[PDB]
Amino acid sequence: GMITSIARQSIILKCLRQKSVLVSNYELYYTAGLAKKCFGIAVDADMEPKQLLEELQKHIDKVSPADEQEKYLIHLLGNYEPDDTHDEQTVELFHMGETEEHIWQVS
Repeated sequence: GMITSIARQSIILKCLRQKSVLVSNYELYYTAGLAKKCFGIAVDADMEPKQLLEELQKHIDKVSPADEQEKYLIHLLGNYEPDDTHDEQTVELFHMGETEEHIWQVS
């Protein structure tokens, strides 16, 4: 039921507006993917939610963002308490983030 387009658009709008925080694991996995792409942090779709966040948090604060949207990714990843959701859609969202071909462009 449209979880993938919703999560992508939500994260793009948050980074463009520089408002709000992560509110779901669907958003977390997409955001994690973008961090892999933009910052090269060694995360993968198969990591569990807290594991994924721990790996990102070991390095996100040392990253030098290229623009305001990447700077907002650091804000998103430093302020979230994940639930146990790690389904087929969280995995696809991670892959969508890491391979993002239209970064910061809403549909």
